[PDB]
Amino acid sequence: VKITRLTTYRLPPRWMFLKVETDEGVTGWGEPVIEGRARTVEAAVHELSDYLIGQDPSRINDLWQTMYRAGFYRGGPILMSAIAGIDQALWDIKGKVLGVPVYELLGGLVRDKMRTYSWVGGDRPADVIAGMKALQAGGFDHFKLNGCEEMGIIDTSRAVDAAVARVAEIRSAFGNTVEFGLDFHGRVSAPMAKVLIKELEPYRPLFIEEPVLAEQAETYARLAAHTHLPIAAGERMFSRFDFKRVLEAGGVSILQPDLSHAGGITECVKIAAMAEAYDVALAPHCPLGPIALAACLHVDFVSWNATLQEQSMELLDYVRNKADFALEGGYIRPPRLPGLGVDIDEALVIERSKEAPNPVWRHADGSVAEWAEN
Amino acid sequence: VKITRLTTYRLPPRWMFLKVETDEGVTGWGEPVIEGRARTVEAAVHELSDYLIGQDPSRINDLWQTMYRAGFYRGGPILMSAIAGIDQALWDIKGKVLGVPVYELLGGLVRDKMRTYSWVGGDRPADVIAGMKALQAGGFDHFKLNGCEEMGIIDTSRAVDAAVARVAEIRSAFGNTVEFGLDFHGRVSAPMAKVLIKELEPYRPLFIEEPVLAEQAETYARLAAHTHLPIAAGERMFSRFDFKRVLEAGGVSILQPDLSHAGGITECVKIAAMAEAYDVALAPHCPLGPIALAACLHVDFVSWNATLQEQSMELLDYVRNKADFALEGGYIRPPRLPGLGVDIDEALVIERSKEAPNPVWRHADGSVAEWAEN
Amino acid sequence: MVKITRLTTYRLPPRWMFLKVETDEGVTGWGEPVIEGRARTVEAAVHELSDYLIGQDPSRINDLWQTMYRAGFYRGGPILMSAIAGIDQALWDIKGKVLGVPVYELLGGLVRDKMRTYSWVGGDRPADVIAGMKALQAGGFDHFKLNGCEEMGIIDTSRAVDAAVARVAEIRSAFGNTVEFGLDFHGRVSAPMAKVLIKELEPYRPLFIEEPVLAEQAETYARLAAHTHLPIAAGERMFSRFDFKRVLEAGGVSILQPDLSHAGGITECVKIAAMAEAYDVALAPHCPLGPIALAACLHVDFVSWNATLQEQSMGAELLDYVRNKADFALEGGYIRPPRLPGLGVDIDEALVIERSKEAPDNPVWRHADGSVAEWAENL
Amino acid sequence: MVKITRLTTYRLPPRWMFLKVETDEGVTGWGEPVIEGRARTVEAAVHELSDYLIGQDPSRINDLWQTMYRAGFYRGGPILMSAIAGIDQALWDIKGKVLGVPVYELLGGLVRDKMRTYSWVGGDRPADVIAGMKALQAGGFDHFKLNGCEEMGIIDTSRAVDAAVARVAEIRSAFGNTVEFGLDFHGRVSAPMAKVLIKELEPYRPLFIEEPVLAEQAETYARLAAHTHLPIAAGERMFSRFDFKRVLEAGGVSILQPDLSHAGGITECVKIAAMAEAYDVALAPHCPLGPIALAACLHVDFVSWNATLQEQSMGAELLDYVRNKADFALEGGYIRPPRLPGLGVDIDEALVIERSKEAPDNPVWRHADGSVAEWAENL
Ligand SMILES: [Cl-]
Ligand SMILES: [Cl-]
Ligand SMILES: [Cl-]
Ligand SMILES: [Cl-]
Ligand SMILES: [Mg+2]
Ligand SMILES: [Mg+2]
Ligand SMILES: [Mg+2]
Ligand SMILES: [Mg+2]
Repeated sequence: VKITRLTTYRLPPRWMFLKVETDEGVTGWGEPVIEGRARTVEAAVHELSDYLIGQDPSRINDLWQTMYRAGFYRGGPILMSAIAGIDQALWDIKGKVLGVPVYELLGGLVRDKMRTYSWVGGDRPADVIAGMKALQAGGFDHFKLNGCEEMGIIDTSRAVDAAVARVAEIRSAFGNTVEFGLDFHGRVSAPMAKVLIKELEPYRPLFIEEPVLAEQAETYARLAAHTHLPIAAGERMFSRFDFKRVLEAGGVSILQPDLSHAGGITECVKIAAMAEAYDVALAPHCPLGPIALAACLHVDFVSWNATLQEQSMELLDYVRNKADFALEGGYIRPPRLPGLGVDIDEALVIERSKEAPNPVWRHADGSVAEWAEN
Repeated sequence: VKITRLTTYRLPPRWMFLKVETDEGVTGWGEPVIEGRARTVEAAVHELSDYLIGQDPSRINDLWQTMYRAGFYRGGPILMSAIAGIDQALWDIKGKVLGVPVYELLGGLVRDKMRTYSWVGGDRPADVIAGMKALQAGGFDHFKLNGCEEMGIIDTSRAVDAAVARVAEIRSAFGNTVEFGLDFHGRVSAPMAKVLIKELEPYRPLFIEEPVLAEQAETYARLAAHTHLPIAAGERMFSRFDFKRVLEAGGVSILQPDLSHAGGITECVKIAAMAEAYDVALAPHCPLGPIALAACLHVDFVSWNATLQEQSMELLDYVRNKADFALEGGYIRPPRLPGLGVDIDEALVIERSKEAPNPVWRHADGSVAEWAEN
Repeated sequence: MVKITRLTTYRLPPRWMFLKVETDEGVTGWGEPVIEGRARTVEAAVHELSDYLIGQDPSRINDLWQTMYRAGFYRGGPILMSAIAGIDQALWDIKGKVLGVPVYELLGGLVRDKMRTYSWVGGDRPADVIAGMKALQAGGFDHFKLNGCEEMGIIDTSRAVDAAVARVAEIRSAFGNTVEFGLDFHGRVSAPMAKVLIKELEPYRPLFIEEPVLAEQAETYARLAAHTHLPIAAGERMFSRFDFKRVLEAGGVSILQPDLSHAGGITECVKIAAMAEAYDVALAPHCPLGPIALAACLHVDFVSWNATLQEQSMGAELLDYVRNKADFALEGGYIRPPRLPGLGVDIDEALVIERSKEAPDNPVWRHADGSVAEWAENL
Repeated sequence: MVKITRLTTYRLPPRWMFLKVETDEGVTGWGEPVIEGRARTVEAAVHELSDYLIGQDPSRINDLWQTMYRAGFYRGGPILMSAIAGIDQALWDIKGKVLGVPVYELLGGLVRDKMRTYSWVGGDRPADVIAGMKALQAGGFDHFKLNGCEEMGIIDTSRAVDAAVARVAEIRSAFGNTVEFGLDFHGRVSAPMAKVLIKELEPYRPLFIEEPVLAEQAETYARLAAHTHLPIAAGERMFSRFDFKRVLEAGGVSILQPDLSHAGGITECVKIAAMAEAYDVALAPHCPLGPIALAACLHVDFVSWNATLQEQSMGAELLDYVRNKADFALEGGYIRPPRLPGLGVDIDEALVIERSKEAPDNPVWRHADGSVAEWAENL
């Protein structure tokens, strides 16, 4: 069995799918993070395919290590994202060849179902409430909201108060019936960080995600020593050494490794087991497509320390087996089909790739602002 | 091109200007810190001019290093202040020779405008409010006030309460509409430090500047671990090693390097870039004259991590290009003219130097009190 | 305002990539990213970063650097920082030509008059290395860099330690203390064999041991250095200032070697050099093989007081795309400051284009057991 | 109350500055700031600090010391602490004369009967150094200080390491373990060459290695000391007690050498010596060349139990402005306690004035590459 071809497909949202074909006619699918540097990531995939074409896809460990360390410097945001997509597809192949879901190869189930939380948006606080009340009747009680009331940076007491007032209004609609985490995207100024966290404390969010962009992991420990609220982080980390430093410093209660960024299944299973050695909950980050979500589920269903799973609900378009990702009580069931358990509509992928379409945010003073999402 | 002459000029407030002349007729201006030891600083300048006369002013790096390390022990408060003034003038020369503002030589703009805050005084709390309300209609919303209600030391609960009552009355006049930082000048006793900071917390100042005079940088970290309020410091630091120790200990959210004290542009650009490596905002300290303010602006407009700029508004007297330092919305624009962007009235400098004029504060017990400002 | 119009890349024969940034006032800057091994990815990175550049004023290098670094994506890494490094070199080249001066003049002027260089010497046998060293020595050189291992492969046996030492011993016998050499091991020593190799190399007094192991933790270098009197050199695998700070905070590295074509260019490397000054370390920039990036290195050396040595690769081959070859001539192992405005390279653009037409494109080395060896410069 | 009337400074020929503090009861004290290299700045500092002194009671030395140190300006630094040191010496001189006793009597009395001295020996060649050492040895000396390097310049090569060692080796052969010598390197060793030089000096057993490198971080000394059995001496570049505490907290310095003319005078140096006692360190004050400041050193030695050695520079030249020369005579390398009230110096004021009329006024040394070398005592 040998790898024959790699193809990438840019798709209408901020998605890229890749397809690994083999001489046995077994096809794997992976999904890299691209938001922002789509053409670079695409080039990385095709450069790394030199190490794959005519190799046995079953040696995932060998292929992972070759891509990561054998031909270049160790990967950062671009290469680790490319390696992640390829890794996902090799696992898809392996599970298809052996006729079982990926979690079965990785020791089998450690749980029967997995708790999920959803991201909820809205321009007004009333809009956010409405969306949460909709998903609540659907069966959810765990949510993730943007902490930022408006677009920009939290600079002033006035900006802190407005952000807290929004959170207050949202909390008063539910009390302790629902849980929500707040993601600030690192868009809080260093002087405001501690006062904001303190002002949110009465309204008790489940976590605070990325209050600031840390240069040293000591600042998360310094922030956490001030608050009862759990600090969540991990989406901007790729190396195992990024995670180890964050975990050894402490101050991060909830770790959020992205499957599509941190080197894939091969690597995220290791990050999960490293997280166990510290007193830290695991909540794998994935708001991407269906291939990457499925990849996350396989890590969730083998790692005992995984507690919550992020999903963005769209990703039902390119998948034929939509019912496998149905949610009851805010819980997802294990993938059912061999490999990653996603039946990809290859034809609908091919046709929509034929059409191919992020701005710079700046402060008032004109200075460039650190990257966030929409 | 060669340096021909250095002249110092003592001026009516607590200011000294220096003037570096060249054989091409290109003149640079610098401004050292002197408050207090004016004759010593003046002597330092003229002793260091032995390393300058007949040298190419373009080798600022060489001249800086020669002054700092080649003929004596490494500088403290006096020599670093002298070096700072000379450094500013060599940068003024260089920018004049190449016909561009200083920030252009240092990589160009990282921002379009710079946020400023002003110092506001007043004997009564009502006077302080009035001055703030005046500048607010002018366009300001960021201020810096003395924390000390009266002249002396914060020793007692009665002294803490009076200082907090003053701050309370000021805050109630504005709410969260304006921001203000409190400068205590290190005039709080070590037992009172923590209770005062805690009592000010409801009224949420933007920062607390120099609550105590630290002997070890561990005490700022110990103070900051107790409070949500940001600790600002840096005006009493000269060496890069003073700043590094403060930054590595943590507990200082806002760094305040003085351009006219910490070795000038050559050195403060380095302090700025070092501050980036820690999670610390930069607010360069300058309440002096127009040459030093201009020098600060050039550091602000090249360093991404600079957030607020102190200005004392007088310094419009000796400058012919007053409109270049106009403030809209509490924002300053980049310097426009070559060099530092200050057109110095040399004649008005020369004539007012012909007339040349700080007391010891003591506690009740007779003991000498650590230096502060008026 | 002056506006950037176009970025163009040129893959060239000794696996180099040249970058050309054009402006609408006819002023052109040149940059050089290092591409070894991932040429197409870096090329794609350069063109994607150009989106933040076309139509913008090239004089705002700080703004543009920050925009490329943090605005549209996650920070840093070996691909993006190499791309940013090349753009940075060209932007500063523009700034110097506009203001009619070399880059070092903008960065505060000269801190020295000339810069000590050293070169890498090769050869399979010690006799060859000696001869090459003597050939350069007659031309005034007395500082050198060598590979620590005779051929490709990991040092994981006493036999391999002994053979590496014997080679170095024989090289040392021909010169005594009359020359200095550093030894680069490219991280190809097993962590069990590291301390014994280092110890066995002590009587032969190399100036440094560069990259003995690939350190996962920063404390690794500090533990090696506490065992030996020999200086440890590192830096080429570090891409952000914050990677450099960590290693400097741990101690154990005596000589820091930032790459100008990898660690974000002049803008970031002047800050790295400044950061290193607050530690007891010597600075010796890991300079890439090409001339544009060599020029970038020199500008950093001529403004950083703590810069002591400068690696370069001269033959007869580096000076082919450069018309002003005499500006980079060496006397007594020293290079003069760049003379022409900007980076100080007059680039033969017509040769660059000519040879970009004829340039084609990953050597993966494996241990005897079949597992991949971590990548080395030997490729 | 008794009032200070006047301060007067006197620049004198071997680049010394004497300070004279007068009172309205006719009691005069003498002090000595070290000025090397910034004479006019320190002179101006002394006269500006006099503003806090004129009209004040000289007996309140603690109040006055604190006033000069913290009241009117930012603290400390090499200029102000040297000026404060000179004023402190004179104030205590006043106090001792008023109470009719030596300074050590005020500071708790004698802790020893005599103080072990050592002297610096010079000479370009080892043969000269040996001869000078033998000349002092015949006079009962057995402890010495030498410069570690043959001439001015940085040790940055194996060749320079080897030559420095060979010199020390040859000096050691003439004596064996019969004499002790320390080696001062004045911070003129590159941080890569530091550990190898120190290691190569171990068989020749110097009593200490003084200032091998200029430590940016305090951890530098601790890292050097963990490699060697040789004691590291430091202290001359430290001006505040808090600089001393940091270095002592880091460890790695076995012998602390505070300068009495630089670190705030007697008032601060007795506290520095007290602070050092709580660490496993020997105290050996870096005494300046002049006699007034030498007297100040002795008073600290004769009250501090942890003071072990005392550096002095005797010919034939130190004793010129001192009338009571026999009070500072040496027997077997030992000095007796000062005998006269105050600091114990009878100052020939009329010679001081005479020679102050005829005294004129910065040697900047550069590396081969043209950059400035960090300042050394050799100037
Ligand atoms: Cl990467
Ligand atoms: Cl000073
Ligand atoms: Cl990257
Ligand atoms: Cl000083
Ligand atoms: Mg997030
Ligand atoms: Mg202040
Ligand atoms: Mg190398
Ligand atoms: Mg000495």
